Amino acid sequence: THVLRFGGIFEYVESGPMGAEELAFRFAVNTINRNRTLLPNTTLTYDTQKINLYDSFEASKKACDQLSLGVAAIFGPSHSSSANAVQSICNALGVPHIQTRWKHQVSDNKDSFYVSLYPDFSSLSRAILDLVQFFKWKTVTVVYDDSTGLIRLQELIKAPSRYNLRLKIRQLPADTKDAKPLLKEMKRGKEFHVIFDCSHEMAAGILKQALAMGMMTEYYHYIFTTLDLFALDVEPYRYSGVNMTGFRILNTENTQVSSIIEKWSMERLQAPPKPDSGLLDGFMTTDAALMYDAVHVVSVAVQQFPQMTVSSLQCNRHKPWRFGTRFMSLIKEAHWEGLTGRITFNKTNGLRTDFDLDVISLKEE
Amino acid sequence: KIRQLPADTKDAKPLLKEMKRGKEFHVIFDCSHEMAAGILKQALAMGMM
Amino acid sequence: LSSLRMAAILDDQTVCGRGERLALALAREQINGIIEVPAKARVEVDIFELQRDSQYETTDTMCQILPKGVVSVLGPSSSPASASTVSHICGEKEIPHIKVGPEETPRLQYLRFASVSLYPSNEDVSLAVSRILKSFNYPSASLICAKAECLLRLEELVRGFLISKETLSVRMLDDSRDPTPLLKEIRDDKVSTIIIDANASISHLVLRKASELGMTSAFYKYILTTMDFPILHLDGIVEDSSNILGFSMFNTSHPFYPEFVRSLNMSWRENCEASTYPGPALSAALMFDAVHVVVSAVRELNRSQEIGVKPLACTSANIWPHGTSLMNYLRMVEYDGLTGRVEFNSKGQRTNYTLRILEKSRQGHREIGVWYSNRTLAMNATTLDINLTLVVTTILENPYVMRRPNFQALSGNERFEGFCVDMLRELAELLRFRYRLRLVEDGLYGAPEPNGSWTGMVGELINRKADLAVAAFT
Repeated sequence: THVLRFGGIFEYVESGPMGAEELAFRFAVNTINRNRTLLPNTTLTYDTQKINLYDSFEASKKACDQLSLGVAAIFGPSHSSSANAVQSICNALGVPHIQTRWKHQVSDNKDSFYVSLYPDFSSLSRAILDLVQFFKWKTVTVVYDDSTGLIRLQELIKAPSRYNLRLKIRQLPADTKDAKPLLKEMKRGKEFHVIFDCSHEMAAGILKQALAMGMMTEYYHYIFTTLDLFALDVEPYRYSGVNMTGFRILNTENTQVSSIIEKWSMERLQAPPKPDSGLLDGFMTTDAALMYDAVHVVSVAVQQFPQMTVSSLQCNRHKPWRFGTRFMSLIKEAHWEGLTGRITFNKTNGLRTDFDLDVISLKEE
Repeated sequence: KIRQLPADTKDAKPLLKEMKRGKEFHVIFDCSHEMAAGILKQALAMGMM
Repeated sequence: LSSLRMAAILDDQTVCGRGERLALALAREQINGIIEVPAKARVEVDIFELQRDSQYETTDTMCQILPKGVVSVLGPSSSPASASTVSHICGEKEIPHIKVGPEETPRLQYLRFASVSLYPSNEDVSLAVSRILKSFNYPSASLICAKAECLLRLEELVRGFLISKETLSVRMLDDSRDPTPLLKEIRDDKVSTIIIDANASISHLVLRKASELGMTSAFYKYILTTMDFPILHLDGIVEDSSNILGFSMFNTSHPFYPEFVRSLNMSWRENCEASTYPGPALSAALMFDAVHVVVSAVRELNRSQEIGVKPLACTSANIWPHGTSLMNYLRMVEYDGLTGRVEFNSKGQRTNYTLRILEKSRQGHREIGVWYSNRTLAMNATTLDINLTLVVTTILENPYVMRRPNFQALSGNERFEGFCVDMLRELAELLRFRYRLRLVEDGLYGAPEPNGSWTGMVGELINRKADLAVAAFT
């Protein structure tokens, strides 16, 4: 068959031999090999290299190896430093890097050959800000994880310049899990309305230790900002009467999407997690859905581009890829109905700032 | 103000909801400690701790 | 023990450069000019330029330097992404990094700490601006970050303040690099202290349009957080009282500093005649202190054992054998150079160093004291500059202040006669300060009124129009 060889650079998550991201990438390339509408005349084989965590130099060496193998895009990684390295190893050689998680963008960067797919956190923070204006708040308390900075919460921070807010910023203890003295100072300082900012494992941790601190009452109100709020387990907090709201980007109410959530978690392709942790079981998390959608929309851009072959690209030494610039215009131009919603990029800077959210909240059911 | 634990179960969530909605703060429980642990777990899940 | 090779990675331009080539050539000149006994390890420093800030090209440059038998790398000056690539490459090859640049990347501890940093920490500069604002008695300040990275560089300042429009409101310059709308929001939002974060040219544009808005007189206190402050030139904005603070890191008592600035002054004119030489770039001084720190620590290493330098390759993973030992000998060293003291704590940051604080004065700068690494700030070391004719408003009511025959100069002298006129005459004749009269704006004594402010002469005082309202106000 006609050959096309994507590539992935994934990170060593030791819950199994393959993390959720690489599981989603291999599962997704299997379903696009199988569906004979999306690319019936080609075959997506894929070269997947697995790097350690926080290794910019190992990532780049791996990516130059993939580019030597000859590749037609590069998916992942998800950490900011290694992602930045491989994004410029691509911007150089002219192959489309397709991010999946939110990297920290350097504003002076002139890289044109990248497409992010996590919804851009400026526009997502505008959504958080419209929730803050809708609940008519004054005394917000942003609580951010220090794995990233405030740079993605720049719109919440620039918010009290142009509104009437009082936004006290506090920082989670990054080295540990127990948020006990933070939550104690939060309760003592009467900081009721709290915007969290953390990955959903951290969100389950702070919710459990907010329950044991007794900060789960009628008063408190936790706007989460991870897109995995629905994959929390709200069974211990369902009755207390917290209004914890948050955003959801998966199309779980659509049938063709929920069938693939089921086909994901009906044989435990998703790795079996710790059920005593606090997040639920048998779900497709947002990162896995985003990687699924990533290789879907890149497959679409291959279908709009017939004659494109895959060229041997010698790293740290030579030309750009020939077909890559037309290919990259095609990926940025591409449009897809996927599990994340619709998918179309802001065609200037490659980010994704046009999408449908779903404001979910905790009611008694 | 007297109220009564439903003895045929430990599903005292409607009683705890009535005590919360009626703003009954100070409570003298009267039960054996198995029922006391049960009602304490229920009142944690009810958010009255 | 052949010699001491090093690596310079630069982010300057050949013409009108910040001058890192001249700095490191001057430094190699100086430490080769030290005549030790015996004819010991003659220091060379290799220049490796780096055109655009891009992690791929940095990786190419680093891959060239590692086989050249480097003992420690330093630079790049003003490219943070290139700095992070250099840092992780040399941290996996155990070549010591000496970061002369700032930290705009989110620094993670899982990225290993094989990287000392001569440039003071973002957390330290944030603590310095927070202690300056404490010693202004916490005024309702306002940041003007040039780029989003300001929030990373001032993380501790932002999260140590209740972000609102009365304690700290953060405003960010837009893609246009024009500061007038957010300066206008600052003016009519009634805020005084303006913390400007940016490089020299963008802070220059903000302060120039701040003067061309009228916000430069002694009401406004500007705190510039560029540690490349004193190379600025605010001619036309340097006023009689302008409160333009700033930080600086030069022990100008240093015995090399005048010939340092003289050599860079000469080699600026020769390289380009674009403008005057604005003073030494902090990155140039930091590169001088950097190569001195490397030479002192490696001479301490060679004084205790023998060092060995082997040409490493980017492909394979030959770790340098003396990585942790040179890291300990680096993070123990103390230097006394063109950034004050160079002593490092455990993490490889900098401590026991003194930030001079400058104020933009008549021709250049004039200190408001120092801010130390640990302890608080002595705002009175040169002197504490809290110490930084009048207008006489009157109604015209007979017989208290009666108008004279209004043909001659009825202003100052002839403006009236009567008990008020001689009253203010004798009053400031005693209190010895000249003040010119002016008839009132409304003609009523005025009332505190329901349009927000007062009416008449009351509002004429209250809106700070004139100075002393010396007339029969009840």
